[PDB]
Amino acid sequence: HWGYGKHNGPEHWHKDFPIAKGERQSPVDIDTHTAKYDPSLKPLSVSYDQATSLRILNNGHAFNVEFDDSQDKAVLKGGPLDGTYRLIQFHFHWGSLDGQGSEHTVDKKKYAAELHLVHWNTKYGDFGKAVQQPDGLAVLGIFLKVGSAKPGLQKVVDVLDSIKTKGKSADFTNFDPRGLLPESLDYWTYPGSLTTPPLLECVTWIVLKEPISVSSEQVLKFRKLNFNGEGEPEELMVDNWRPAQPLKNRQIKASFK
Ligand SMILES: CCCCCOc1ccc(S(N)(=O)=O)cc1
Ligand code: NA
Ligand code: NA
Ligand SMILES: [Zn+2]
Repeated sequence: HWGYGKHNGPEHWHKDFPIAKGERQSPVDIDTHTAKYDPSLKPLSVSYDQATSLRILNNGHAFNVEFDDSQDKAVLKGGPLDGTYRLIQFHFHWGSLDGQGSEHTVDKKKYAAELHLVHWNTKYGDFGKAVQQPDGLAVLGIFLKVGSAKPGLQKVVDVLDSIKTKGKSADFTNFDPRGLLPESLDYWTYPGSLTTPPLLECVTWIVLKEPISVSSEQVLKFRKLNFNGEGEPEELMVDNWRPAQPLKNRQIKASFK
């Protein structure tokens, strides 16, 4: 099965997922000087006040915080999007060291980690149908740098001990994802893909310019998770990021001048 090791990592994925070499793969490097300000881009509308988190799961690749997406509660609208996208889960990618971990890069800069808030287009009815469409998903990406602690992240950090290994989950209700945002909703946007297998080309990427700060202690706890299941040899869950992919025939557009 695919993973992030030398034997099964990003260089191998194309053998079982040939779209890995497709025309709109993610992540990409964001070249800030050539991303063009688009004054027709609308402000992002993030409506998370009614979000219903349910559970946190170590899936062997990251941890996912899952939401009740059986109704229009937490939704993303506006920005580059047409119509309404429902939040289904968030997760992170991070490094073994503070100098790497993000998937997107900014003028080749790697951040310590990257948060992905995953949403699906309600006009397709379910996430499974949305991932059969080129406009099925919208992922809001937020960079993490190491500095002061992020108070809204600490509830996540403090549950990780209970989901150390692949396949473990824990009840995780009443978590407010508004506590993970930065102040500004300035963003870059481009058409891309899932960054893990199956690498499907369904995503409108919306990457916020402003990183959130997290403390060294917070990200260190991410790095104590395990890729392996219980009873198996311990493999620290670190460096679960895909490198930047060729931009090909795409443009990145900035919401801000
Ligand atoms: C039909 C596949 C469902 C399982 C995979 O779902 C994903 C995978 C990657 C991302 S990401 N890193 O691009 O945000 C978001 C959702
Ligand atoms: Na451009
Ligand atoms: Na419901
Ligand atoms: Zn992701």
